[PDB]
Amino acid sequence: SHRKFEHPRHGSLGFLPRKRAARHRGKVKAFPKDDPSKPCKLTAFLGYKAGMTHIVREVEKPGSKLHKKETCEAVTIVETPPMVIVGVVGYVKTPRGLRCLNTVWAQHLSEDIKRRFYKNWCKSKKKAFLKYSKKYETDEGKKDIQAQLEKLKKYACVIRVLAHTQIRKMKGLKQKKAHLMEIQVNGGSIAQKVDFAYGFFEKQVPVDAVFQKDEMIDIIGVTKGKGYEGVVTRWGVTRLPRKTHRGLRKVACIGAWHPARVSFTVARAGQNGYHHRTEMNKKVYKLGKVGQESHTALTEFDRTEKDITPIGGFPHYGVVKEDYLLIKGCCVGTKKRVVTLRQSLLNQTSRVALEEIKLKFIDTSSKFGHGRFQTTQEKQKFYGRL
Amino acid sequence: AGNKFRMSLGLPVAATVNCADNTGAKNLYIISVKGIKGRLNRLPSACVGDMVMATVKKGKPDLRKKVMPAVIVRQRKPWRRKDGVFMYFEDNAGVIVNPKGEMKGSAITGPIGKECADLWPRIASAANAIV
Amino acid sequence: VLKTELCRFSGAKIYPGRGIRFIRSDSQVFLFVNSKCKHYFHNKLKPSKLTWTAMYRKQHKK
RNA sequence: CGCGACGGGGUAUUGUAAGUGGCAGAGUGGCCGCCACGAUCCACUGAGAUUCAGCCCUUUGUCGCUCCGAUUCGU
RNA sequence: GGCUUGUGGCAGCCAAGCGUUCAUAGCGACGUUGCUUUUUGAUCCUUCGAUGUCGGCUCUUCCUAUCAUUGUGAAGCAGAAUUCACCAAGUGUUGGAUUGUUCACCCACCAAUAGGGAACGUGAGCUGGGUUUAGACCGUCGUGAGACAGGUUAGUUUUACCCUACUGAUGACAGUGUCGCAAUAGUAAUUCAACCUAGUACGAGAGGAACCGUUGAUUCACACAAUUGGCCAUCGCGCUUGGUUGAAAAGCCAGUGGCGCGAAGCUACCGUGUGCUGGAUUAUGACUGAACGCCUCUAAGUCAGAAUCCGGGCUAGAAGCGA
RNA sequence: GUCUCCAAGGUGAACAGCCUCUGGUCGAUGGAACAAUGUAGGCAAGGGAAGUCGGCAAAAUGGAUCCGUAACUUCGGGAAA
Ligand SMILES: [K+]
Ligand SMILES: [K+]
Ligand SMILES: [K+]
Ligand SMILES: [K+]
Ligand SMILES: [K+]
Ligand SMILES: [K+]
Ligand SMILES: [K+]
Ligand SMILES: [K+]
Ligand SMILES: [K+]
Ligand SMILES: [K+]
Ligand SMILES: [K+]
Ligand SMILES: [K+]
Ligand SMILES: [K+]
Ligand SMILES: [K+]
Ligand SMILES: [K+]
Ligand SMILES: [Mg+2]
Ligand SMILES: [Mg+2]
Ligand SMILES: [Mg+2]
Ligand SMILES: [Mg+2]
Ligand SMILES: [Mg+2]
Ligand SMILES: [Mg+2]
Ligand SMILES: [Mg+2]
Ligand SMILES: [Mg+2]
Ligand SMILES: [Mg+2]
Ligand SMILES: [Mg+2]
Ligand SMILES: [Mg+2]
Ligand SMILES: [Mg+2]
Ligand SMILES: [Mg+2]
Ligand SMILES: [Mg+2]
Ligand SMILES: [Mg+2]
Ligand SMILES: [Mg+2]
Ligand SMILES: [Mg+2]
Ligand SMILES: [Mg+2]
Ligand SMILES: [Mg+2]
Ligand SMILES: [Mg+2]
Ligand SMILES: [Mg+2]
Ligand SMILES: [Mg+2]
Ligand SMILES: [Mg+2]
Ligand SMILES: [Mg+2]
Ligand SMILES: [Mg+2]
Ligand SMILES: [Mg+2]
Ligand SMILES: [Mg+2]
Ligand SMILES: [Mg+2]
Ligand SMILES: [Mg+2]
Ligand SMILES: [Mg+2]
Ligand SMILES: [Mg+2]
Ligand SMILES: [Mg+2]
Ligand SMILES: [Mg+2]
Ligand SMILES: [Mg+2]
Ligand SMILES: [Mg+2]
Ligand SMILES: [Mg+2]
Ligand SMILES: [Mg+2]
Ligand SMILES: [Mg+2]
Ligand SMILES: [Mg+2]
Ligand SMILES: [Mg+2]
Ligand SMILES: [Mg+2]
Ligand SMILES: [Mg+2]
Ligand SMILES: [Mg+2]
Ligand SMILES: [Mg+2]
Repeated sequence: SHRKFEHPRHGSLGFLPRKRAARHRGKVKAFPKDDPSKPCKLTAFLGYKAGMTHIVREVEKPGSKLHKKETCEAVTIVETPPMVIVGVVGYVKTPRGLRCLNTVWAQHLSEDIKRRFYKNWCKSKKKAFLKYSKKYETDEGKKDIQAQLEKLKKYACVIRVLAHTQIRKMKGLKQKKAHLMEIQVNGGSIAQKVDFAYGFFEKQVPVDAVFQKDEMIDIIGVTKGKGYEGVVTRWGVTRLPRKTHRGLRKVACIGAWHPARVSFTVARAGQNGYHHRTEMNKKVYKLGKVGQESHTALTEFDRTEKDITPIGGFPHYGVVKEDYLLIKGCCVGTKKRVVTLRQSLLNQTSRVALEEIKLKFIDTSSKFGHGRFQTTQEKQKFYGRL
Repeated sequence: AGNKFRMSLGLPVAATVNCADNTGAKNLYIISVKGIKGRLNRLPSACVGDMVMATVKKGKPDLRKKVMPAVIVRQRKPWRRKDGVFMYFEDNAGVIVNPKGEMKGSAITGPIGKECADLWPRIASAANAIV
Repeated sequence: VLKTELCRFSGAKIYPGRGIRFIRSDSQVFLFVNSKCKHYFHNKLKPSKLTWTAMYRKQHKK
């Protein structure tokens, strides 16, 4: 018989299976559509989640209750030191999808990236790319390298650069093995893309070259892990009455008599968290460039001299010293987790997307408690230098 | 202009709040909340500025055993202002109105939330302090 | 210059984006810097009696 | 070659440690102001204690370890 | 459960008449043709070396005979509201009083509070109020023992570790590692309100809209913890009862002695952020245009076109594959 | 499940509970982790029975001293109202 009363089902069937992701680094499932008329430009960037804080800004939203008023909104700090281009890869459009044609690497590869090719770097002989690097040392070898590049210019339809992070510059991560990914190049002709990619071999690409302030971006990563979990927490099914024999944190009926099988739409206990997710429309409130006033937490209204890092350091992360992005809202994953930043696939035309951000105050009090001092000097002056 | 942002709901059905006007009622018993579409098993709940249907459980006999609309003016459940500050009153209070939001009484005792004042100009007119 | 409030109980400076505001039945407004001050206030503890509060230090000429 | 064990600093929680002194202290008992008892109070003292165990920085400083091995894998 | 469909429910044909006029906007008397198995009967084919027998709760999926939402045709459609019909099951369909109820009835909210299936879905999922053992009371019946599709009150709800299904977890997938492609499967967003349009169109008046646009909200989904809130055996600090170590100091015991605060971690519409775009089409309205010298959206050939469909995006990634 | 004798100190009304002395004893197979579900014990913002057949369960009350104590009543009670 029909169910007595109607309510929507618990959970989404579009995020199945709820298994552990087969990767730790966020994978870009789709890159922005390529517009040849635009200059060559990267479409993605890697970063590390440092922590969260809140900011205050004066809203400019005509017709809104908040117009010319102040609002406090949470932000996430993503430390984004420049990436290093170490190779280029070209794909050919075939009836069976894109097929990788060839991969060309730079002559010199850092130790941090070479660690990515080993399970035990210290115990190994460190032979990776040693023979490959030698053909850059001979005229005949150089001709072969150039020939491979010309082959990409002739047949490749999609060009992606091999870029890795400088993870050594963030000592808080306690990791020396850098993260490598393919970043697609959009704009210009195929020849320009290859020339654009080859020109950056062994060079650094700052985050500012990919993203900017006030634009919407997509954040990709793996959510926080939580292990084996029951249906109530995993799927959000309501608890059973107090007097239920054999427990109340369950789904009462997991299926009708027919079909004589448990369906895949029924909530079941299992892995919760550590799932791959792609979240859209995260606005960039601030881009901090090292060596510039933008790197500090100063604002046109608050002239207190202070850094982005709260006193005592970002919990479980450390001190942010490299380029960083201030992103509205929350970011997937734990502290220190590598996150993938991607340009929006949609055309940003809403007023929120085009809104010009103007921060008034950035909170730098300690996040390891009920912090009430924005700077260490303020705290010391409070206690008579303590 | 703009519409009011969402607030924490602290007054579900069966909640009994003080009557903040001088109509003779001493408390208001909430039986439903206007604008609620609802969910299975979810009790309708109201916040400051919401219009609710209530009955007077204690007051003048003329106001008892009857269903009348009312507006919540104070609540004890903290709610977040856009400026990041959480506010709450010392008690829960409301005022009896008509379906058009006009006060049945003529005076209000104690302060009222700013959210309710913006939505109901008639209530704000009779208010003493708007916080 | 930023506009900062003061905690009514402890006297601590409250920076924008946080704080707890309590409206007493007599329309008095009380700003608390954290739940510690809120709980002590609602427990009827006098700031003058708590050593760490600014009211105590001012009265004791600390 | 950094790591690890101490320690220091940063950060945070509690709310002012123990000891010493007091012409603070409701009073009371002896002696010829002195002595004794006294919860509590004041000064040293936003003091002391705790703070990664899944917090941050780190030799000013101290100390240790840097690899005995084992199991497999071939176009 | 099966056959049957009298009965129950739903639908069509004829046109006497109703509808101020006017058979057919909307209705359909007298007759007559069907569908349905969400009613109840009829039967006794399966089960009596047992298929756990009411309802509710919980949870998923399915149907359309569509209550609301999207696009349209019709009207005795001025507007507003309402009614009839078409494509349509994508999304939603609630909080309560009384009753064991199914059913019903009322209060209230809402865009709407449509109807059903899945062994009258669902008891090794619960619950046990009812029914349906043994105790007991009443009424009626019986000489009596006792009887009552009459009322009443108390009355043990057992087992999974097997196979499969389902959920996740390793492994296998021909050296090892890195970066990738990708068949295929899953899939998600949703509805409302305010302001403006506008007291405008329309109308004698009363009354009284809509698209665009702007700002919010509901249901849902996926994350997240700067802030607020919650949780303490940080047994972190303080306070404190009884006992105890000759006192002080400092501790311990009372399975967490108790109390206040309590960072961290975890966590809540009790907190915060985010939630998407092309193509082909349905109904329907049209273009050109014959058959049929005219006419005709149709026959050949075309256009617009939706909460539709497919793709894209999002989740997974094959004894699939590349560099 | 099975009759009975002896019975310390403190707190307190008390062979109540809690702690201790004499005497007895650490006998219950151990180790490492800290998932779901469970059993036992807790706590919780705002609301306060809306849950459910039904306030089931839990919470709240609780000792002593002083004041004060209604209807009704068989005059005794009710009453620790
Ligand atoms: K059912
Ligand atoms: K959640
Ligand atoms: K529940
Ligand atoms: K409703
Ligand atoms: K001391
Ligand atoms: K002190
Ligand atoms: K029939
Ligand atoms: K049988
Ligand atoms: K079962
Ligand atoms: K009994
Ligand atoms: K290989
Ligand atoms: K798809
Ligand atoms: K917390
Ligand atoms: K457990
Ligand atoms: K109840
Ligand atoms: Mg349904
Ligand atoms: Mg894809
Ligand atoms: Mg974990
Ligand atoms: Mg039971
Ligand atoms: Mg914190
Ligand atoms: Mg319910
Ligand atoms: Mg230290
Ligand atoms: Mg560590
Ligand atoms: Mg019939
Ligand atoms: Mg007929
Ligand atoms: Mg049998
Ligand atoms: Mg059986
Ligand atoms: Mg069975
Ligand atoms: Mg149909
Ligand atoms: Mg008309
Ligand atoms: Mg449907
Ligand atoms: Mg049937
Ligand atoms: Mg059944
Ligand atoms: Mg069963
Ligand atoms: Mg059973
Ligand atoms: Mg049953
Ligand atoms: Mg029973
Ligand atoms: Mg019986
Ligand atoms: Mg007889
Ligand atoms: Mg009974
Ligand atoms: Mg598909
Ligand atoms: Mg006119
Ligand atoms: Mg002592
Ligand atoms: Mg002992
Ligand atoms: Mg106890
Ligand atoms: Mg939320
Ligand atoms: Mg024509
Ligand atoms: Mg057509
Ligand atoms: Mg077309
Ligand atoms: Mg005694
Ligand atoms: Mg005793
Ligand atoms: Mg509570
Ligand atoms: Mg409370
Ligand atoms: Mg109450
Ligand atoms: Mg009830
Ligand atoms: Mg109910
Ligand atoms: Mg009932
Ligand atoms: Mg009970
Ligand atoms: Mg009585």
